[PDB]
Amino acid sequence: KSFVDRYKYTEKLTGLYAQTLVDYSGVANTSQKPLIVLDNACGIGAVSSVLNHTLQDEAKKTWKLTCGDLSEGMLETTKRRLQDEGWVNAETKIVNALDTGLPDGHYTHVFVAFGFQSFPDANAALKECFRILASGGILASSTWQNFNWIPIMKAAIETIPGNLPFPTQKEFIALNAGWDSESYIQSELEKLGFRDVKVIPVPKETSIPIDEFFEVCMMIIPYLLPKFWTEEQRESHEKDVPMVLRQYLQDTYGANGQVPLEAVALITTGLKP
Ligand SMILES: C[S@@+](CC[C@H](N)C(=O)[O-])C[C@H]1O[C@@H](n2cnc3c(N)ncnc32)[C@H](O)[C@@H]1O
Ligand code: NA
Repeated sequence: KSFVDRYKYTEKLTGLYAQTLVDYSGVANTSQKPLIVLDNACGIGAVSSVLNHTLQDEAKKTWKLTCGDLSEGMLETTKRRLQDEGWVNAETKIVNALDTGLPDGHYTHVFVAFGFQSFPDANAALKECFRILASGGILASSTWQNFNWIPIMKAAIETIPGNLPFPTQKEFIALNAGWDSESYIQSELEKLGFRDVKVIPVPKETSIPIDEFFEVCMMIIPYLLPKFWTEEQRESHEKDVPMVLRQYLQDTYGANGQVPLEAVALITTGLKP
């Protein structure tokens, strides 16, 4: 369980990628046909809010926005936002991304902003996206790749004698093989028939307090070091890693007790032929 697998550190960040996801989808580009859009797992409607502010009035006269989610509590909040912000031709309703009950070939755009990693069956949800998309429809999703926490841990390991092996941020990711992977997403989309698939990484800056950053690292090294250090290296150093890291973190970030850190989301786009 990494930092991006913890709701504590990602809940506050998902809103930062809503505008990004809308821009990459291309939805704001003028098109001939009317827009029929599904904000799948819309939550508090982060994407829907952006859509309504980004789209000009002419495209909104003829479009239909559906905000789907399985939580009534979040739909209650989203319908009040729909009202306050003056969304046009927008609706809220219960929609199971696993089993949407929505028509075949009906939507020009399906948005899934940080949903696939929450679904108990992401493959079922992806096939539903494909089914309900019309010809020429666009699937646009955002998912978590990682926090760039390896270089900080690495800087601490570097201070121990023995020039000890340790993965780069990339190598640790390949230990991990799902929607946090560009190659995996491209393959899963292309299998179902999506074309022109693009998976782009997008970084945003966040920070984690020293105390919590340390605790998470300590939950991970029991798995990570045995894979990279030999028995002899572990016997000499492994027990010292905790105090080394805590010392590094205090020396480096003790002034304000916060670890600056980059969060990377993957923006995915694909076209139903
Ligand atoms: C991390 S939030 C993302 C919310 C919003 N899309 C955003 O950009 O922040 C995940 C959302 O997916 C919803 N969800 C989880 N399982 C679902 C399912 N099977 N069908 C529809 N929504 C689901 C949850 O209710 C939650 O609001
Ligand atoms: Na992470």
